[PDB]
Amino acid sequence: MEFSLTDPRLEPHKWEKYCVLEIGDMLLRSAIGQMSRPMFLYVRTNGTS
Amino acid sequence: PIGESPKGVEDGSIGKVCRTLLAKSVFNSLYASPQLEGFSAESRKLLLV
Amino acid sequence: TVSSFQDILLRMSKMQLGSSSEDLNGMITQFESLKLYRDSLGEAVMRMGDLHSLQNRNGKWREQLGQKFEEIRWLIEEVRHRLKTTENSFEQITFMQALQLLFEVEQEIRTFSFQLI
Amino acid sequence: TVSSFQDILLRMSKMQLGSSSEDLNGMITQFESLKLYRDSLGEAVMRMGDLHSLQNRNGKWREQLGQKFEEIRWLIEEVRHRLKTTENSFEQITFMQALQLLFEVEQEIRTFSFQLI
Repeated sequence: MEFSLTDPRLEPHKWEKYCVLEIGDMLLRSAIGQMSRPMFLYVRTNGTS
Repeated sequence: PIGESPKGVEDGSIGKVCRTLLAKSVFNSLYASPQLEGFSAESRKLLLV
Repeated sequence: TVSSFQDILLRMSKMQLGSSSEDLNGMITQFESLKLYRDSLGEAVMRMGDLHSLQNRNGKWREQLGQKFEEIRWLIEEVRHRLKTTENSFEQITFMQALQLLFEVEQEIRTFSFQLI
Repeated sequence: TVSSFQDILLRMSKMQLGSSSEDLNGMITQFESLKLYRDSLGEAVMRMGDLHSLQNRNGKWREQLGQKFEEIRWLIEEVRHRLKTTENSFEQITFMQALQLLFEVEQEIRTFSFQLI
């Protein structure tokens, strides 16, 4: 399970073995204002060696 | 010459070259496969020609 | 965001000198117009806090002024009463000047009170 | 007017320290407080507020929000279509980056527009 900020279903063919959840919003501190951008979680199953 | 762009080629300095070589080595480490070595061998032969 | 704008414009600049399309010209002009509008709106929305700060600081004077009027009228009436029952010329002269000065001061304070609103 | 202030204060001090009363000290203190209040008002006189910056360009400034909204989704649809149609790798990356930038800027401008009003 990994944190992410990029929105899926904009380039959906890249993510074929993942499950994506929307888990919250993030407050980005900038020079001016507040730009809350949602936050996503990627879940996948593996087994290596 | 380190890059390509529409309508011509691009140029850079030594730092770009070293960073590109390091990135290529890292991606070689991250994406190992026999196709890589086979392609490398025959591409080396063609490049020598 | 500014870095993203400059990267985008630099990348789009190189598709024009290797091709030909007015659509990308209009598109680039539209991005630059949008950038100008956004960074103009920047300081416009930044300046809003100072207006509220000035409005907040303007409210205290309204409530000190009422107390000032109360003090003025009380001291006027008590000074007049003190003047009524004195038997010394020094006292009378000082009280004459006192009444005149506070009449002038009260007039000026009322004028400023009307001006402030 | 000022010389009246110092003259009254000096005369009342001479009157008081020769013979003391409750109200006498009361007027001395009230006078002194008024004295400083007038001085502070005079210090506030030559500054006032900055009304010149309070009446900046704001007449036509309010109506361009709908104007920007007019081309927002127009350009976003144009970018979507041109990204769909294209075949190169340079153009695809440039258009994707532009789309993400435009989403961010549109949120940003809507958020500030909602907050300001």
